[PDB]
Amino acid sequence: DYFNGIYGFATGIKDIMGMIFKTDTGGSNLTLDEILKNQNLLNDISGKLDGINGDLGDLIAQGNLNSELAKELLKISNEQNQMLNHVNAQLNAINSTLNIYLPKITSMLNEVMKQNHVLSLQIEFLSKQLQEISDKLDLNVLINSTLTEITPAYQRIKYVNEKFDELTSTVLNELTELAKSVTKNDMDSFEFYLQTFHDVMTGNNLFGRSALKTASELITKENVTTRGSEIGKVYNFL
Amino acid sequence: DYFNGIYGFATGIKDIMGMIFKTDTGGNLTLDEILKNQNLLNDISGKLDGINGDLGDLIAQGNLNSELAKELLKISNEQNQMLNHVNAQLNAINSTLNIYLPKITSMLNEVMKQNHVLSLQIEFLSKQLQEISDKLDNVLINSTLTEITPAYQRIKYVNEKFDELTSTVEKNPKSYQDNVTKEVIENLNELTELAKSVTKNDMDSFEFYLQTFHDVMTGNNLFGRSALKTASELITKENVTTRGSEIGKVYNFLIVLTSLQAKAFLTLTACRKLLGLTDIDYTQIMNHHIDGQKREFRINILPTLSNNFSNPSYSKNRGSDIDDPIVVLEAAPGYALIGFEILNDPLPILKGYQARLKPNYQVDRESMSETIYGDIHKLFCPKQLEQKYYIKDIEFPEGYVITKIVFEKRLNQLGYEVTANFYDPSTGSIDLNKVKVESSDEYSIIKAETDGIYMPLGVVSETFLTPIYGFGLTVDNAAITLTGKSYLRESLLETDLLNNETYLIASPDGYISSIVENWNITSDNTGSWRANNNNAFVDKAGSSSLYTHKDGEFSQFILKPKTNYVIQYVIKGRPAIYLKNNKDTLFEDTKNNFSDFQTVTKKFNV
Amino acid sequence: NDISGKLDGINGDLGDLIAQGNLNSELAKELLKISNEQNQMLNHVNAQLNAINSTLNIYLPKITSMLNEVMK
Repeated sequence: DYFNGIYGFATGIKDIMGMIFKTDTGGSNLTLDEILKNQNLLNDISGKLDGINGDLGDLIAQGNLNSELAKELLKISNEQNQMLNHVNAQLNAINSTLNIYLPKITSMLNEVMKQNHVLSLQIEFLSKQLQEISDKLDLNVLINSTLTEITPAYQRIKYVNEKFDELTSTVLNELTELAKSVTKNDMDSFEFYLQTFHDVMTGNNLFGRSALKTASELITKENVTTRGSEIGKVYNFL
Repeated sequence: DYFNGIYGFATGIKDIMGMIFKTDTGGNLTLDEILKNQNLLNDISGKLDGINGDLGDLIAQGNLNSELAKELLKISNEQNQMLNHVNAQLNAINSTLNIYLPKITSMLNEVMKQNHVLSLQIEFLSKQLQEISDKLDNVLINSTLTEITPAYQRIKYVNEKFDELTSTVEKNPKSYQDNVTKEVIENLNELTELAKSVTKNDMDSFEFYLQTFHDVMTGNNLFGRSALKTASELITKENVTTRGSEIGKVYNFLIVLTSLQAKAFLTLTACRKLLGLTDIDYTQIMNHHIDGQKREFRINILPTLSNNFSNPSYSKNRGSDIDDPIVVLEAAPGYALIGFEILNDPLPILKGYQARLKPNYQVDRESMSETIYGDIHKLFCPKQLEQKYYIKDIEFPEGYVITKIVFEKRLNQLGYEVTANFYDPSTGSIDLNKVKVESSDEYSIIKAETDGIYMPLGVVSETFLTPIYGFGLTVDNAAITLTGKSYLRESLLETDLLNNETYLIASPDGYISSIVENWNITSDNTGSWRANNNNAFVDKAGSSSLYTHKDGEFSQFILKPKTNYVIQYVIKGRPAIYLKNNKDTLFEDTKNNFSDFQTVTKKFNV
Repeated sequence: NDISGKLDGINGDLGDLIAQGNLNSELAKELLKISNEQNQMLNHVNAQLNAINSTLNIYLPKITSMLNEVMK
C-alpha cells in the first residue's frame, strides 16, 4: 500500500484519540476507583442493614409483647426499611452505571486495538529496513552519551506501548493496573518519560545535543553500506 | 522593566516560602477521602442517627422484658458501629471542605500569583539562552553532564508540573462543596499525589536530586569540576557567536540554574504544607546553596571571562563608492550609550540605544530612548572600489562611559572618533566637563566583490544593557566587526554578587518606543486610541490586542514632512491599516491574511 | 487483649443494668451514651486485635511453611 508519512501516522492516531474522547460511558461525576470503592461501601451497609432489619423483624413477629410498644418497634422497622430502600437506590445506580461502562469500554478498547493494527502495518516495512543498518554497524563518546541519555525513556515507552497492545488483544485488572501506573502523578511519571524523550529528540537538554543530530552522525559514518541515501536512512529513524 | 538579580529572585522565593510557612492547616487526613460522597454519607448518617435515636429512647424508657432489652441493645450496637464508621468518613470530608480547603486554596492561590511575578522577571532568558544552544556543538565536560542531567531533568519536570497544577486547581473553596466536578477534584488529587512523591523519603528523593544539583554546581564532586566551570568552557570556545560577552552568557547560565533550585525549594515547601508534615524552613539552606554558586562564579570563573561583545551575525550588502557619509551617535547631556543593533529588514539600518545611568553602571529604565540611522550600507560597504578601514581598539580608563561615536567615510576611507565622559558609580552622575576623546596609520582594506561585503548584523550590546568603556572596528572573509567593552563585571560585583539591590535591563529584542501613543495594548483602556462602535474592542489574547469586526475601527491622531518612517505592527487575521490625510493615503496595508500573529515591517515617506 | 478483656466486661455489666429497666429515663439515656463511647473504643480495639490474631493464627502458619519450602 502507500505509506502516508509522519503527518499521516500522527493524524491516524489523533483520529483514534478523538474516537476514545467521544465514547460516552456512564457520565458519573466520579472516577472508576470512586465507583468500585462506593460500590463496596454501599454493598456492605446494605448487607448489614438487611441482617439488622432481619433480627428486628423476627423480634416483632415473636409477638407476646405490648400493643403500644409493638407499634413503636414497627415505626422503627419502617424507618429501617426506608433506609435500606434508599441505600439500595444508590447501589442500583452504581451497579447500572458499571453495567453501562464496561460494555462502552470493552468495545472502545477493541476498536482501538483494530485501528492501531492498521497504523502499525503502514510502518511494519521499516523494522526490517532499520535492522539492515544495525547489522552493518561497528564508536564516539557523543554517540554513547545520547544512548545513556535516551534508553531510560525509550525502554519504558516501548514497554508500556507493547504491554498495552498485548493486554487489549486479550479482553481487565492487568489493564486497569497498567492504566493506574501510566496516569499516576509522581516525579517519575509516564508523562515525565514522554516529555524527556522529546527534550532529548530536539536537544532542549542544557547542552543542546539532539539525538537526531547524534543518530545522523552514526548513519553518515561512511562505513554504512546499506540501501538508500543518508536522507532516507535518517528519515527512517525519524 | 527591571530584572532584580539572583538576590532579587531568591528573596522573592523566601517571601513566598514565609507566606506558606505561616499558613495554618490545624487538624487528620489521608487525602484519599471521596469528597463527592459528602451528600451520600450525610444522608445515611442523618437516617441511621434518628433510628438509633428512637430505638435508644425505647430502651431507656424501661417497661421492657430483660431478654428483649438485650436483643434491642445488640441491634443498637450493630447500628452504632455502622453510624460511627460512616461519621468517620463524613467528618474527614467535612473538615477537608471546611478547615483545610479554605486555608489551602488561598495559600496555593497566593503562591501561583507571587510565582507568576517571579517567572516574568526571568522570562527574557529562556529565549536568550536558547540563542546559545542553537549555536553549540573533555572528560571533565562529559563528567558534569552525566553528574547533572538526572537531577536537572527531575527538578525541571517537578517544578513545571507543580506550577501547571497550582495555577489550575480551583481556588474558590465554595466550588469544592456540594456540586464539585470530576475536573475540580482531579486537579486537587493530581496535586496531592505529586506532593506525596516530592516529599517521600527514599533513595530517589527530590531533596537528594536538589542536593546533588548544588554539589555539581560548585564542584563538590570528587574531581572538583563545577558545572559553572564547564559551562564557562563551552561558551568561551564558541566558533560562531551570540549577543553579549562571555560574562553575560555565563551569568545568564548562572541565573537559570539558581532560579531552578530556588523554585525547587519553594515547590518542596509547598508540597510539605499540602501533606501537613512538620514545617522545614528551607530558606537558610536555599540561600547558603545559591550563595555558594555566586561565590564560585565570582571567585573562580568570572575573572577569566571577557567583557567584549560583538555583532553576532553578518550580512552581504553593497554600499556607495561615491558617498562621503557622516553618522553620529550622540547621547544627550545626562545620558550614556548603552548599545546598538544593525538590521536590514526595512533597509540597512543602525539603531542606537541611549539612557541615563543609575549607580554601578546600571541603567534608568524610564529614561531610555532609541534612534534609527538609515543606509548604513553606504557607510560600512563600498560597491566597486576598495574601501580602507582605519582600525584602532579605542579604550578609556575605568569610570569613563562612551557618550558619542562618530563615523566618517571620505573617498572610501572609513574612520571613527569616540568621546567618553567621567561617571561616578556611587551617585551615577556623568561629569560633562571631564571628557576624553580618541580616534583612528594602521588600517585594513577590503576589495569590493560584485556580490557585496559582509557588514555587521544583529544586536551589538551586553546581555544586560550596560554603559561601555571600549569600542573598535575589526576587519577580516571580507567581514567587518563592531566590538565594545561592557561594565557588566563592575556592575555585578557591587550589586548582585554582594546581595545588594540590582537593577538590570535585558537587551531588547526589537523596538522599545513608537511615535504612536499606547502602541502596546495591555488593559481595556486604549488611551489615545479611540473606538467608534461596539464592533471595535480589546481582545485578551494573553497579551491583549485591538479587535475589529464588520465596520469597527480604531483611530489615533498624529510626523515631519518629506521624511522616511518605519511602520511595524504585529497582526492576525485580515486587517486594513491606513495612514490617511482625509484626502491622500500616505500608507495602506490590506490584502494581508494570517492564521496567527506575525510582525510586518515596512517603510513609508510632501 | 487486656484492654479488650476489661472494656468488654464493663460494657457487659453496664449493658445488663440498662436492660434490667427500673431506671430513671433521663439517666438511662446518659448511661447509653456512655455505652456507645465505650463500645466505639472496644470496637476500634477489637479491630486491631482481630488483625493481630488472624496474622498469628491463619496467615503466619500458611506463610512460614510456604517460605520454608521455597527456601528448601
